[PDB]
Amino acid sequence: VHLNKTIQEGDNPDLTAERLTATFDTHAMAAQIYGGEMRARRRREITAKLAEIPELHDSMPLPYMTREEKIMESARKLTVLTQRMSEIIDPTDAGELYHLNNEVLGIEGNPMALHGVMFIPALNAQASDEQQAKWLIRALRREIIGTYAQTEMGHGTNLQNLETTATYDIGTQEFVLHTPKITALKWWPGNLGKSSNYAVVVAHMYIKGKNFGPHTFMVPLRDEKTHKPLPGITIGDIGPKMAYNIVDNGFLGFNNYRIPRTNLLMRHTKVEADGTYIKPLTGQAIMLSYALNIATRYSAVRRQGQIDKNEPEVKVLEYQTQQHRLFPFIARAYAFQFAGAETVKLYERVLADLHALTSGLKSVVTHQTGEGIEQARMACGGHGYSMASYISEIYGVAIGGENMVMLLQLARYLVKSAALVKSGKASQLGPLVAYLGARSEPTSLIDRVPNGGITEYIKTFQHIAKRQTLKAANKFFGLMENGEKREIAWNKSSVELNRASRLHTRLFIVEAFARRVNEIGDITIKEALSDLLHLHVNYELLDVATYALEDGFMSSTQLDYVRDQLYFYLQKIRPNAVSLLDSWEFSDRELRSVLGRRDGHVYENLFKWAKESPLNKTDVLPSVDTYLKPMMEKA
Amino acid sequence: VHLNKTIQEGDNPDLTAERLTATFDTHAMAAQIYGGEMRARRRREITAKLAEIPELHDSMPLPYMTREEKIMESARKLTVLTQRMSEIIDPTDAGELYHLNNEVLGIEGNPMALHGVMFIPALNAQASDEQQAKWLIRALRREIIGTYAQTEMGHGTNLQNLETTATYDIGTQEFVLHTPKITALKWWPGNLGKSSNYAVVVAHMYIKGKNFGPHTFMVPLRDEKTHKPLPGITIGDIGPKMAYNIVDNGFLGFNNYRIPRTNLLMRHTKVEADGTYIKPYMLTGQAIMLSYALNIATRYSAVRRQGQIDKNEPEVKVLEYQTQQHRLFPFIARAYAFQFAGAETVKLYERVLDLHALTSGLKSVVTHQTGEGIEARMACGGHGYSMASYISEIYGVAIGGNMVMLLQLARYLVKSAALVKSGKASQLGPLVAYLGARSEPTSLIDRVPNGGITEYIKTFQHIAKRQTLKAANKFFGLMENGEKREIAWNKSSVELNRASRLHTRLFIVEAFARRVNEIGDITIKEALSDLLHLHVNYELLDVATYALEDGFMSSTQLDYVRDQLYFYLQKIRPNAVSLLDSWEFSDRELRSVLGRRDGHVYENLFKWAKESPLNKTDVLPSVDTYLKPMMEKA
Repeated sequence: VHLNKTIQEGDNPDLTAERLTATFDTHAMAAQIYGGEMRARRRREITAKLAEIPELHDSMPLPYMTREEKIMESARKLTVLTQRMSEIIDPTDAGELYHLNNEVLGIEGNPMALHGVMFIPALNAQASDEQQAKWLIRALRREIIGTYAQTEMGHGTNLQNLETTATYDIGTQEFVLHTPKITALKWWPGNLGKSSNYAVVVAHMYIKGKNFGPHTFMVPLRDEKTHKPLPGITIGDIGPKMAYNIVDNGFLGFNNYRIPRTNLLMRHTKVEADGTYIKPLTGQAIMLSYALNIATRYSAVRRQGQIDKNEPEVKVLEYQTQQHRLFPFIARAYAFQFAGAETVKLYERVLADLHALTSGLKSVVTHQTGEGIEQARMACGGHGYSMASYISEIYGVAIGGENMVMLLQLARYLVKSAALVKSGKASQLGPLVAYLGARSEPTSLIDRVPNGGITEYIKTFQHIAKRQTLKAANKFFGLMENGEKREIAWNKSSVELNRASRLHTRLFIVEAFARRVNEIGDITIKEALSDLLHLHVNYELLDVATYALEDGFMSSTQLDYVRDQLYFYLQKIRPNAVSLLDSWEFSDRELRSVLGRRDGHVYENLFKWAKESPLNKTDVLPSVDTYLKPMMEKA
Repeated sequence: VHLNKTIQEGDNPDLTAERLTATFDTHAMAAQIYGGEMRARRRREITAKLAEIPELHDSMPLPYMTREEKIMESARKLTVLTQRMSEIIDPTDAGELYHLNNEVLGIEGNPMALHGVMFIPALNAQASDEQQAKWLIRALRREIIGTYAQTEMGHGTNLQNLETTATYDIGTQEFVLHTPKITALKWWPGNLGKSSNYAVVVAHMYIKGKNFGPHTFMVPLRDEKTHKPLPGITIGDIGPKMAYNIVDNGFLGFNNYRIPRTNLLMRHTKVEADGTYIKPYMLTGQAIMLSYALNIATRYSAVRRQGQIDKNEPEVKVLEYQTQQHRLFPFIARAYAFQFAGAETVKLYERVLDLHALTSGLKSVVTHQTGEGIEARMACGGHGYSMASYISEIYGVAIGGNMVMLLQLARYLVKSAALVKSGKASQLGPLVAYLGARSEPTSLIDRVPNGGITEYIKTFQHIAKRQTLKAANKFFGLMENGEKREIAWNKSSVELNRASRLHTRLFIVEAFARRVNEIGDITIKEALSDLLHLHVNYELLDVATYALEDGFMSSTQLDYVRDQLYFYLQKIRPNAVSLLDSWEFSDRELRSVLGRRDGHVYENLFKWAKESPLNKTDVLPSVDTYLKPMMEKA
């Protein structure tokens, strides 16, 4: 074999040529990406097993199908999965199931997408043991289909402004659920419109006329035998969407709908019969990597334009302009995967610092993932506009809460941390925010000090994130000191405050990437990721250059160094670029892209894909027989 | 009644309140946008007339329809259009037909989209008068449906690398068209797959074994009676796309397909029976898509209330948030700037009778900034992801309209930088003359009493010049150290593109300032002057790195610019809804539930959902056939 384990005899020699330059073993890089040699190998075994089970394959290319056909197909495969699941995976292993669903069900949704993501997690977290024995077991056995119903037509963000009520009826020991207005409809819960017969529903709890705030309730929605809506239930699909259309997102209204007292999920809150109240990230990286596999493979097989005018047309991968719009996002995909690994690691270490950072992570990773997937679509040229590239759907699913409240939630925490610093309490800062109390050197030491690592870049990101954090907080503080109301001072500062939250979040991502590289023992893997890391810190630093230049922390000369390093590591990454994406080991059945075919035979299969698409069932479209040709004949 | 002419009784009072603060007349602003009182009024008259002709309305919401249903519906409206067109518009007026097509056919395409855009102009440019009498009249009368087929599966840009051949058979006085390999297939011409029966085809012409380069041919594709592909023609649809799916983009291959000698379009080149060879806008379109999306998002922000600022007051319109204004109002400014930039380009178009390089940069820059601005979708929150916003379709269509255009400007700017370095600065064309000027030591923004927008222009000129000369000197320096020319260029190409983008953005700023200086109507001039001030501060902050790098701008001056940006956001707010209303898009054109003119979003979003196709029955076939059985069995 070769270091690149994806090469096969007969592949497109232009794509194979890009694979032969690998300096590392892609099986070993796969183990790095997925957290161990066994986790990576199990993916390959699962994929190989599915190749023997054609009943689990797409019956035709998904872009050919109407929405109605996609949902039927998704339900078809889902029932086969529940039946054969054990022959392929350990069904207790999240990760094996995540991979299995990606191969079989894809990214556009399925009727039980929310059942596992939110319904069962809510039952674990909020239902009592006695309640779990009754509902969680049925959910795990797939006897019922559930979702989580929180957001409302008129309110997405703040649980405190929801309108759905659950009023405790002491006489009958029941909760009466009610949707008082149109804007109070539950609206957007996935798989709520048509598929689910149960939901965990969030509603404001009233007892004796006092509002106890949002609580969660197990709610039957449809009859278990006929699947029709139960009396007092208004339920349905909210209509087609920009992507993710196999999920039947729904609306839900209650007309004084009664459920037992014990349908209140009571692990942590109790309401007695008398009414007494007692209160004692990886997905984004995979999507980005889907898109970059497609665009970078296609860039290896697509020849267009000349560099040297006496030499043949070059692969578009040859152009600095193409490398610049692809390779920095390969870096981000690895960077996101490694940051996700650390947040899980940090969450375990917990027995606020982390709920704040996570809010920023979701916002920044989703935005930066969307930016990169779009660059990948554009890197594909005219062909990228086809559903044969599949990137437009990859983009739409990846981009689909609201990001401004996630960033301003981190902003509140950074402002509280800036207040500690100003008042002499820097020693009280948490570890993820301690850099806010540290002292800066006069300038950045990039290209001024021998290092051979990254720490001068990390210290430079720490400086600009601290500077923007303190500047924005002092803007907020200053306006209040001049008499502005608190909340207006916050609003008048909010754009500057979000900039700080993003720089802090980006700083974390760089540090987790650097941390991972240092821990790696395999020298060929560590050098490959170190090249990626050096591209990342130079691209990201050039991206936020204004903050570095504003106070003279960086000079024009140092910024010119950063640009030269950027262009240098583009060239350094190139021989490894296809192999870095092959290491994620996505089969064609998972990737679902003609342009990103594993073997690089794009044109021949693009022609088949076109010839077999629905408008070519007949040579004369009905639009031509009914209209158009009558129109021409008449003239 | 009111300065804002879009207000009607019964509208959502939350939206009406935003229109009542208008400081200018939206009809007069409309005239500014579309180039005159008559042109704007005709738009409204065409709209009112179309309101009385239901045969020209969408039979149901377009997002409800499968692809096949969209094409049928568009074909229906198309036949009705050919009949009644003259009672609505002047068919000779490009503008009136453009507005008419947007109202009736929309943005997702139609079966004859390229018939007028490419087919007829190609005949105008290339077919002889004898040929025009036989083909151009038939096309104008719509007896045939045509397109223009140039790009190939393996080649989009360079005409010189096409593979399709047209071989002159002297014995038969015929050209033989041939597609030698899969990559030579014509691929992407709109309406080529199913609708057209003719196309003007680009091919390399071979006579007695010499290649004379690319030429154009009239080519029958389908029998005019049966419509079936003629012998030797492989033709069909290339498949579904991310958007624009009413257009049937096609592939086309030739298997030794013979066409007469006189099917070669011979206005300027002739090939005799002997074989003897005898040799001699989209900017407005992007601004409209950008305005579509901004109309929807800013309307939605006036009716969407969410969260509190002052905690003793009700939930505020999200339009209240600095964050929401910041992601909307700079893109209102860009839409006007793009429209004024297009208007100037045509003025320069019609002044030669330079330009071709600048146009290449504009197409690239405007298209990218428009996609950025449309992705308005995020400002709509969760609801913006539904097709009831319609913004995802506005995005996908706009974005299908870049590196090859920018490097074409790059070549022009490096050539201009070479003039500066070699002592020929006085020979620079006027659009590039600033490259040979001298800079003041620093920016004079906030440093001169008044000064105003010209101090911003002088700053944009400095950063565009600095980056142009720097990127050219990187290119020149690499050659002076021995690099081959084409490798030195590639190693410089990202820096060169940065230069082309700054130059193009400088042009847009200047055409905007030009328009504002020219306006006499004081309320219209002051409104657009506020937008222009928003524009230049937002755009300057966006490229601040270049301004700070040589110390041309100071940190203190950059804090001045930030204060101006936040000041003009708040200053623009009372006019924001009216500035977008001034584009005067009807609901029938706009096609957005969230951006309804009346602002009654929630009631109409609920109806829109309840009437969508998955709600025809309470229990989906996926639940009867599968879902149920799987659950019962468990």
